[PDB]
Amino acid sequence: RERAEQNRIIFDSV
Amino acid sequence: SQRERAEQNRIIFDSV
Amino acid sequence: KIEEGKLVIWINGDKGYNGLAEVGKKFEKDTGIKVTVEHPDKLEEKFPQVAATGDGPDIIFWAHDRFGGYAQSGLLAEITPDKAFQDKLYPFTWDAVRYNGKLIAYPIAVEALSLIYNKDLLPNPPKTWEEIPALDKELKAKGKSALMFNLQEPYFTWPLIAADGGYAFKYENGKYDIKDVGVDNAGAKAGLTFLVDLIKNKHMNADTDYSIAEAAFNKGETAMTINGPWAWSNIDTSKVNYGVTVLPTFKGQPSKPFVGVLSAGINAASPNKELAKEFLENYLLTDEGLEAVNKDKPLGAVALKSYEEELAKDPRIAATMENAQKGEIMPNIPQMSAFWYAVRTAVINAASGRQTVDEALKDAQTNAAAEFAALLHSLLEANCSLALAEELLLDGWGPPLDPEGPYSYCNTTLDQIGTCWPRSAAGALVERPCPEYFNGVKYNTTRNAYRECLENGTWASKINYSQCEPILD
Amino acid sequence: KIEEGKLVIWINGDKGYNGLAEVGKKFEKDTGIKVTVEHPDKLEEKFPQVAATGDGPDIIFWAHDRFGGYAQSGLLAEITPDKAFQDKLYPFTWDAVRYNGKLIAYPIAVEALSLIYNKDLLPNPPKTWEEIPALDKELKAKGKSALMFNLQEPYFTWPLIAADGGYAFKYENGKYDIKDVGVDNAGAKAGLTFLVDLIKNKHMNADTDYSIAEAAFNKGETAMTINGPWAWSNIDTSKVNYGVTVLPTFKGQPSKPFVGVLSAGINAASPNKELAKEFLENYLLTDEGLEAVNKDKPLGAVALKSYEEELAKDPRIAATMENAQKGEIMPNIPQMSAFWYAVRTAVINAASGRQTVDEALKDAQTNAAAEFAALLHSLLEANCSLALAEELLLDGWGPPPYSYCNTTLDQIGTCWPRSAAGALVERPCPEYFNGVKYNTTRNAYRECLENGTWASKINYSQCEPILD
Ligand SMILES: OC[C@H]1O[C@H](O[C@H]2[C@H](O)[C@@H](O)[C@@H](O)O[C@@H]2CO)[C@H](O)[C@@H](O)[C@@H]1O
Ligand SMILES: OC[C@H]1O[C@H](O[C@H]2[C@H](O)[C@@H](O)[C@@H](O)O[C@@H]2CO)[C@H](O)[C@@H](O)[C@@H]1O
Repeated sequence: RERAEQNRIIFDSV
Repeated sequence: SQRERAEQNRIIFDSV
Repeated sequence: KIEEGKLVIWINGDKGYNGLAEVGKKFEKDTGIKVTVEHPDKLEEKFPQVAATGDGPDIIFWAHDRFGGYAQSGLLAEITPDKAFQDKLYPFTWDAVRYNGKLIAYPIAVEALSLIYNKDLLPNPPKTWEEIPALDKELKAKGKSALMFNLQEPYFTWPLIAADGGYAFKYENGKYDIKDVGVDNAGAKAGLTFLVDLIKNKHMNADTDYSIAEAAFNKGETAMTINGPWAWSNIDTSKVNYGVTVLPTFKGQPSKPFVGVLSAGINAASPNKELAKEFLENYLLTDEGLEAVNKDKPLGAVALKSYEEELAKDPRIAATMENAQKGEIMPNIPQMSAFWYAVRTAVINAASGRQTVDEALKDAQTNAAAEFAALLHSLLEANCSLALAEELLLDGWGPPLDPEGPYSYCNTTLDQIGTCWPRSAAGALVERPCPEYFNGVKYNTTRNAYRECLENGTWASKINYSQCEPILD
Repeated sequence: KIEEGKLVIWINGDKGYNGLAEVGKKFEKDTGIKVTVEHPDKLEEKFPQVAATGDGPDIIFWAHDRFGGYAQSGLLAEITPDKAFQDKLYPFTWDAVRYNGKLIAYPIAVEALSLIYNKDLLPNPPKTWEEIPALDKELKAKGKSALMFNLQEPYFTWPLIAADGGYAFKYENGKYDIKDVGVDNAGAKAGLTFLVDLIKNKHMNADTDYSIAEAAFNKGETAMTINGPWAWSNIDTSKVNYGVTVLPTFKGQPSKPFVGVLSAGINAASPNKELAKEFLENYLLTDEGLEAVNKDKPLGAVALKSYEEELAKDPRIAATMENAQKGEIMPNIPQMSAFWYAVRTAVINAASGRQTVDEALKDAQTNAAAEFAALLHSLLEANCSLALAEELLLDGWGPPPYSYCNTTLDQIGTCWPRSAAGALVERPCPEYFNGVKYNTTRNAYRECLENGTWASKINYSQCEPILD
C-alpha cells in the first residue's frame, strides 16, 4: 500500500 | 602462437 | 559514455538544485559549456550502478558517507586542489572526504538534523523525548499533533537510537572496527522501543514519511518535525512562525544525529574532469556560488570559511552546529551501505509491528536483510549468466542458423529489477513477465515488462515497468 | 636492456627504410648519436615478444592498428608534443594514435590500397569486380593475366569482403563494440565467395603472395595489382606505364580498404626517450625528413600539413585519398590482433579449399569475437554467484564478524570467496586463460585486508602455463 507506492517511483525511473 | 600467447598473459598477470 | 564538452550533475531533489543550475548558467556564459543539473530518484544507489559501466553524471553530490564505497569501487577520480584552495575550507571537512589518504571529493556544507517547531503551537519546545507523549495528548485535544518526521529513512530515527548508547562502528584510535557494531546494544534497544511505543500509542504513524511530515508541518497540523537545513526554505514560504532548536534528550542523553558533509565527487570515467574542477573550484566554491544555492535551499554550515562567517550568525545555523557537536561525523567506510540498509530494515519492521525491537535489531546486528537480498540477487545473476551461456553455446557451435537472420542481437542481460532480458534481434520489442518479488512486494506476474532492443544492437536504457501492479491486500 | 646513447629503429622492409636511415645519418652528423635502422621480419609480432622483456627497438614503425595492443600492455611510452607541434599535423591523424585519451605515437602518413594497372595492357581498367573474370579470359589468350595481388594477407582482400557489408567491430557512439564482429554476415560471405570463385575458375592462384604479385606486375605479366604507395617506387623503376585508380566496385558498392596511419611509438623500456623525441620531432617530421623517406618509397598521404600540400597534387595521391574515403580508418583497439589473425585464417582456408566460405567465416566469427572466452566467462560468473548463494544460505538459516570481503570475480576468472578481514586466500590457478592452459595445482593469492576490502593486486606469480 504505502511501500508499493514507492516501488512505482523506482519502476518509473528504471 | 602458444609459447608467445602465454608470454603476454604473464604481463597481464603481473599487472592484475 | 558521458558526453565530452558538457557537464551533467546529479544532486538530490531536496537540495538547492535550481540555485546550482544558476551557478551552472554563469559557468556557461563564461566558457560556453552546457551544464545540466538533474535529480534522479535513489541517486546514491543509481550512481554506482551506472558509473560502474562508464556512464552517469560528471559530478555527483551527496553526503560524504557513500563516497568511501564509490572510491573503493574505483568510480571517483582523485581530486587535486592546490594549497591555496585547501586553506579556503575547514580542515575537518577535508577529513570527511578523505579515503586512504587521497582526497576523493569537494566538501560543500555540513548538515545535521534539528528539532523544528511551531512557535504558535509550542512557545517552549520540549527538552526531552519522554515529554512528547503527554504533549501529544494535549495537542490532539486541539485537533493537532506533537511530532511528525520521516520514519522511512534511518537517518532520521538515528539520533534517538544513538542517544542512549547505540552506535554504528566503534571508533578506536583512528580506526573504525567493522567487527564492533552497536546496533543491538541496550542503548539502541531503548531508543527504538521508545520510538515504537509512540506508535503503538498512536502518538505517531508508521506510514509517516518525508513528504507527509513536511506537508503536515508546513500546514500547521503538527507542532514539531525533525529535518535538516534544506527544509527551512519551504517553511519560510508556508509562513509558519518556526524555530530551530536542539534535539530533545533521551533518558537525559543528547540525541546524536549523524553528521553529513555534502560533497561533490567527479566521475572517474568522465572526459571532462578539468571542466568539473574549474566549475567546482572557481564557480560553486565561492560566496557567489554558494549563496546562489543557499538562497534556494539552505545548505547548513558551509565549508567555505569566508562565507561561513556570514552564515554562522544565524540562530538556525547555530542550532544546526549545536546538534552537530552532540552527534558524530558519519564514517565514510564502504560498509556504510550495508549499515544503512540494515537499520532501515530494522526500523521499518519494528515500526510496522512485523518484528519486535529485539528481533529487528538482532537482524541488523547479523546483517540478515542485506544478506537475503544478496541471495535472491546472486540466484538471478547466476540464472541470467546461464541463459547467456546457452545462447552463446548455440550461436557458436550449434548448426548454422538461417543463412538469412541477423549478426546483430542485444545480448542476454539482467536489469536492476532482476528481470533477465533474453538475447534479441535489433528492433525487437521484448516482453518479459513482471518480477514475482520486488523489495518486499509481490506483483501480478501475468502482466509484462517491456524493453526495446534498438536497431543498432544495444538495449534501450529505459525499461517499461508501468504495467506491474503489486498485490498485497 | 636497450643500449644508452644510440637509437635502434624498427620499420617494415616494404617501407622507405633507406630514406629513414639518411635522416638518421643527419641526426648523427648533428648529435653524435648513432642511429641504426633495421627491418626484422614479422616486426609487429616480434616487437611485443622482445619489448615485454625490456629489450628491442627505441622506436617502432607500423600502422596504428596494433598500437592499441601495445599500449594496453604498457610497452609504448606516452608521447608529449607541445601545442605548436600538434598544429603541424592533421587532427584526424592524432585520433588514430590516441588510446584512453593518451597520445601513444607520432603519426607519419596515411596509406590505403588502390588498384594499380598497366596502361599498355589495360588503357581502361575495369570499374567493377564482376568485369574481372571475363577480362582474365581475354588476357589469358595473350599469355598474360588480369590480376595478381597478395592472397596471404587479409589486408588485401579486406576491401572486397568489406565491399558489400562486412565489418570488423561495429562503431556505435564513440565506441567499438567488441561483442559485435562483422565477419560472418551476408556481405562478407558474398565478397569472399566471389574471391574464392576467381580461384576455383583459375583466374587467380591461392599461393600468390606479395613478392610473386609485385614481380609479375613489374615484368608486365599481369594487367593489375592491388597495392599501396610504397609499391609505386618499384614500378617507376620497372618502367611499366602504370595508373593508380579507384578499386573496382562489388555488387555496385565501393570496395572499402582499411586505412592505416603509419606511426612511430617509443618503446617504454628505452633509456633514450628524449633522443627519440628530438629525432622524430626535429628530423623526421620535417619536409626535409619526410622527403628523404618518400623519395625512397612513397608514404602515401603524409601527416605533416606543410609537405602534404605539395603531395596532394599527385594524381596517385588523389587516388589513394579517394579509396581512403570509401573505406574506414582501422580501429586501434587491442582485439585487432585477434581480428586480423582470424580473417587471415579464414581467407587462406577458403582459398586453398580446406573449408567452404561458410565454415571459414564462422570460425573467424567465433575467434574474432573471442566467443569461447565470453562463454567461459559467463560460466565462471554463474559459478561464483552460486558459491555466494551456498555461503549465504548456510551463514543465515544454517545452525548458529560483520566484516567480510565479498565474493568477487577478478579479471582472469578466479572467483574469490567471501573471506574474513585479514585472510590471505588461495584459489587454484585458472584452468584456461587467453588460449593458454595453466597448471591448476598451483595457486593464486589475494589478501582480504583488515578493513574489509580486497587488496587490489592479485598474486598470479605461480601460475605456470603448461606447453611442451
Ligand atoms: O537514511 C539513510 C541515509 O542517510 C544519509 O542520507 C541523508 C543525506 O545525507 C541528507 O543529505 C539528506 O539527503 O537526507 C538523506 C536521508 O534521506 C546518508 O547520507 C545516506 O547515505 C543514507 O542512505
Ligand atoms: O594483413 C594483416 C595486417 O594488415 C595491416 O598491415 C598492413 C599495413 O598497414 C601496410 O603498411 C603494409 O605494410 O601491409 C600490411 C599487411 O601486410 C595492419 O597494419 C596489420 O596490423 C594487420 O595484421
